Amino acid sequence: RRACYQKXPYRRCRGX
Amino acid sequence: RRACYQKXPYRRCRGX
Amino acid sequence: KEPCFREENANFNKIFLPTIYSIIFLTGIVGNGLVILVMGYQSMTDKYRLHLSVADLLFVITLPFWAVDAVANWYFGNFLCKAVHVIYTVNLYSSVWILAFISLDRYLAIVHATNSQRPRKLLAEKVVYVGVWIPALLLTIPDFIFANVSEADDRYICDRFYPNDLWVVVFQFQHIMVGLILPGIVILSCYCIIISKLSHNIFEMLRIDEGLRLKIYKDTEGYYTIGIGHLLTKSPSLNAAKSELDKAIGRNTNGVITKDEAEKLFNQDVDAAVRGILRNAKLKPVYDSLDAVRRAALINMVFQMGETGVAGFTNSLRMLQQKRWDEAAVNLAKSRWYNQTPNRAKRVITTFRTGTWDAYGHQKRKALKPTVILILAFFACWLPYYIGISIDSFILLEIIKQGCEFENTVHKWISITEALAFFHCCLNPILYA
Amino acid sequence: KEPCFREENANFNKIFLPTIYSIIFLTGIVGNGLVILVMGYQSMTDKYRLHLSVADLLFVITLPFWAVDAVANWYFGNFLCKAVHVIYTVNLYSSVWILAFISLDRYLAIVHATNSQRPRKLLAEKVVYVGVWIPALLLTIPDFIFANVSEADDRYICDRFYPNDLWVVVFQFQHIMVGLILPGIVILSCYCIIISKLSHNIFEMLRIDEGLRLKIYKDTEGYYTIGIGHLLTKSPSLNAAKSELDKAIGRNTNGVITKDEAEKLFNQDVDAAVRGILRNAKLKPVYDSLDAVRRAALINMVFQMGETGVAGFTNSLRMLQQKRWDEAAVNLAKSRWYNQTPNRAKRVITTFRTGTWDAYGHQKRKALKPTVILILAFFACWLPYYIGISIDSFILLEIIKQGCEFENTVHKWISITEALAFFHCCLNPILYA
Repeated sequence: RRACYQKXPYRRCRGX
Repeated sequence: RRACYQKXPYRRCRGX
Repeated sequence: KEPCFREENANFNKIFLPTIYSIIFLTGIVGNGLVILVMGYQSMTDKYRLHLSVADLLFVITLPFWAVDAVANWYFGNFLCKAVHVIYTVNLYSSVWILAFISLDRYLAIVHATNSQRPRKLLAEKVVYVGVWIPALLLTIPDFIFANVSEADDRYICDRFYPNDLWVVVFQFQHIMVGLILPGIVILSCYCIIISKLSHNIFEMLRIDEGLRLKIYKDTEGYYTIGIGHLLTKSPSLNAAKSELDKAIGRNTNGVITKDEAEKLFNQDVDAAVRGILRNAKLKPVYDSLDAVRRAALINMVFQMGETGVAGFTNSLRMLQQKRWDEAAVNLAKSRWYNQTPNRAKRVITTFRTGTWDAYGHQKRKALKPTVILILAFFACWLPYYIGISIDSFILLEIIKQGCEFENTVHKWISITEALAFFHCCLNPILYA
Repeated sequence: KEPCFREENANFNKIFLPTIYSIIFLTGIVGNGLVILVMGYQSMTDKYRLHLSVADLLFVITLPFWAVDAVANWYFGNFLCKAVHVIYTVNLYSSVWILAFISLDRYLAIVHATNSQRPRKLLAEKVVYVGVWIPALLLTIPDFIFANVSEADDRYICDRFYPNDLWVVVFQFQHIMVGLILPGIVILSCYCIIISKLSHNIFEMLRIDEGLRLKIYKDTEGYYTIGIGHLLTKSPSLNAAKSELDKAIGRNTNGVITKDEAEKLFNQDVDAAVRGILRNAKLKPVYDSLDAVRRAALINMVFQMGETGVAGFTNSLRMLQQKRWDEAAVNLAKSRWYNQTPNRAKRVITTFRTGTWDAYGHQKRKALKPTVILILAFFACWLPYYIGISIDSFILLEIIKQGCEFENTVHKWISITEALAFFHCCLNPILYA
């Protein structure tokens, strides 16, 4: 997955 | 000032 | 605001993706491979496709990893995790930008045909490395940094993990920009200038054959005419001919016009002629099969003898359509057209045979049709993804807030459409058909 | 992490900025104004500067507002607040991109001189609107949206206030990209291709005068020579001449070489010759004052008679330096050089007089020197700002964390350097000197 990141305590990815 | 914005309860500008 | 949760889909990860990744790999690994051993050992536009096919090859051999990642786990350590994302970044940047160079190559070959043999060589032999690869390679830097293996849900995963949303939105914007928007603008610019040159070439052609007349002229039948064979009036009056010319150009000429004006007027007569051809059961199919230069050939003939006239060459037409040039030229070589105006005919025929402007430098044909299909096909492949990630970034910015069903649906579209995009590898080999 | 606080500086806001804004306004409002009434009423490169000067004018008349904002308050309502930011966005985008078009104009005039009179016209008369203004205008959209008046500290202020850092970093990145990086790449590309053409022109010049020899040749003095007047050996041996040529080209010729190779070898001999000129009290100043085409003239003479030889034309040289062409041509017209090789001399002299390639199409001079100074000057102006805002965005991303003294120092640099940048308005008028 190409667009992951840290949002506060969360890990997200942008999908794709 | 060209680069102002909202950070939480704060107003910032990037300077310039 | 807790993040929107999306479910992982088994059938998607377990059946759909591995299927696609395999089909693409097979048809890819062979297709580009054959292009590399054939075209590599044993034409500028091919040179670029050599590169292109090396860029796609390097990608396809990465797919097996992508597939076993999809179904099972990431078994392959952290160096190969980085290498997988690196290669991807190189491919999608190099792959499109090589197309741009092809488009510039055409711009040079066509707009500046008289002498651009030099700068076309340096673009192919030198610049391509300074403007496509190196910059592609330098753009992988972030992949080396942020591509890492992570343990998640009793398995390993290989993701790009950036520091925060600030990073992500910027690079996702860089991705769009460098990935379509920029190279797109280059391509479209090249296209625009060429079609402008293509129609000016027609103008120069009929200039030789039919002749440019900058003053009102009484032809052998007593009709008043100006420019390139543009009849003003059949009426006896000089003053009528004078009165039409003004209405045609829009000012008060005194029966003379300029070079610019003759051409604007000629372009209008090309337009009308071409509309006639597209609306003619006989001529439409033939005109559609032909290239830029041979279209010009047919348009010449129409101009001289009107479209019914040209539609009469039943046999020669059927040969043209079927691409049997020399047979088309020998038939036409014996006609009433050939005896009545033999030098014009011969040039127009040579044009039909060669597909070049040798009758107006020798044996120098440069084709567009295969290139235009490659590029359009390439963008059709990627366009859905990019619409996808746009909307995704519009969500990130909060331009569009629509809850989790929307956000999650957009994520789903991106996965499908990313996977389907990978078919861009094969377009290159297949098009050799 | 509470935000870093910076103090507002009175002397800066109250004295420094209003001073600068005024000087720029005066020298600007008149300078561009004169350019608009002179050049506007009563050459392609001027056409672009007409545009440029309209883009800068529209900006300068915005400065009085900027100034009274700096010292006192924003008295002028919300429509004029938007208009102030809009105009700014238009100017800084149009202003640089018009320069790019100038650079493309030169690329066309020089690399494709034989026939690019057409596409140069459409670039100036048509494309400029589709590729510079409209896109400049569409980029102001955000200014219309986010430029608003805010009440702060018993006064009014006119700032762009975006929703959040995500927005800000992206547009600040778009700003860098569209503002320097992209148009920069266009410009540099144009530059690179031209100097390549400039040196090939020299090669074609000595091709006519000194002659191209693709086979080893024994000249009238018995010396073995190849290419464009490149002496291989003075020795009697054919085998020595054969042995040098190989060492020069790097392969086993049999005493013949190709066109590409002759030129590579010629370029080396140009290099050496030019280094000689730069290291010669007499020739350096003269060569430096001359243009691209006239440099070629001087280089020709050196090639023939060696730099001491050429340095002997005391009088003619001093005229060349002083730009009194015809007097330079009449002196040189009577010399031992002229009698011994009169046709070469006359062409080389015509070149010195006209500054064109008429001795090799007529009266067609196209100058670079004024353009190169305009562009370099323009970027020197803006470069400090852009280094400024880069570092600022590296801070935003958290690539560099260094506390508030650093952050605040960077903000200070940006204010100074933004203000100093506005001197780009006047460069255009001044350079008419």
